[PDB]
Amino acid sequence: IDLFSPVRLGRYELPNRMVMAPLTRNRAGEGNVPRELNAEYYAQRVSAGLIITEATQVSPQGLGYPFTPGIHSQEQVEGWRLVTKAVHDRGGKIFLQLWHVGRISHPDLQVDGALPVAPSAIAPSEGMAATYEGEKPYVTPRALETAEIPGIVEQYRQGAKNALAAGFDGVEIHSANGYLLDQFLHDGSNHRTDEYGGSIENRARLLMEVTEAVVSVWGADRVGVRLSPSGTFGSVYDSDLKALFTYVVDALNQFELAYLHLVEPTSELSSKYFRPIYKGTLISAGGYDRESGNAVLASGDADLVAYGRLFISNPDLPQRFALNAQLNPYDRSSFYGGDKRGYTDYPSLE
Ligand SMILES: Cc1cc2nc3c(=O)[nH]c(=O)nc-3n(C[C@H](O)[C@H](O)[C@H](O)COP(=O)(O)O)c2cc1C
Repeated sequence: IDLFSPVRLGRYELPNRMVMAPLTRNRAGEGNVPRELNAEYYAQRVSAGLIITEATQVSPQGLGYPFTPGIHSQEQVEGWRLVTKAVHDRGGKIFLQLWHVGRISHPDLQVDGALPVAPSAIAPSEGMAATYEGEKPYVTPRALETAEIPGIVEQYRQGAKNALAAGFDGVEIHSANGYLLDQFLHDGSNHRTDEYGGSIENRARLLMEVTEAVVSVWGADRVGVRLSPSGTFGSVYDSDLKALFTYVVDALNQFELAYLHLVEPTSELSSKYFRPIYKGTLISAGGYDRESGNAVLASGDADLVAYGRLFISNPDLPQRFALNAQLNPYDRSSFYGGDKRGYTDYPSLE
């Protein structure tokens, strides 16, 4: 098995084991609606065995950065249909990454200056909010009421139904990188004393409920979950990160989702640790190249290998890797925001 070998992923037969990782690009149109430029971009990358979209908010409440697309409105459904059609016209597979930023936002990004919501009224210790005006200090978020938790689950349920209507092949639940679900999981960011805080089971409960709701919409073989055991991004810490992720990964084996997507870490909490704990398909991401991607597949510790930055600058990464060709350099300055430049103008091979 290598990067070029076919693989089964839930209800699909993919032609290779290379995944385009989810990548926020901040290039949405009016009302956070995807646009023709975004469809071009994903279409250029269809040689990935599977594309995961940029994180996509399930509500205005759940947005935390400028110009990110949503999946809550009919207009957004119709914008994403541009993307699904473009990808499917070229025979590719695409899953939409369902997002809620939780506390990683700012009143200036919120309608009417509402506080961001979170498991607890605890600001991130580190970093700054990314507002339309520039960076600003985070404010303390508002703790969700217990009777608000159903509403959160419904945002994910409706966003999953909207993705389905838009023509995606599936969805990925973003439970990584210090966003709302991950803020629930960590006991440094979750100090609740209802059934969504306290024990590890309780801190994992919102993720389990969201996953159950999303599976009911799509079928489990069209649903993935992404987590970050060694992920501290978003000022998210926990006393026993291992045990916490050891039960969360063991609780996802009862949902039988298409895959579990892990951000790799040095911390023990790699795919080598989780392989005997998870019982499905594993996608591994973070810092891979061609050599290291083949290696992790050779080791048996992961089934697919996701690539982020190299997919930004190499739309035909799989062919470049096959032919041992040189890659285009990536320009970090145009990762987040802007126009076609550093987005759709990186060339495939001649
Ligand atoms: C510009 C950029 C945007 C990203 N946005 C997302 C996102 O929307 N959702 C997510 O789960 N991770 C996001 N990530 C993390 C990547 O999915 C991925 O794990 C990382 O890029 C893989 O490492 P690599 O770039 O070394 O391949 C982002 C990373 C970068 C550099």
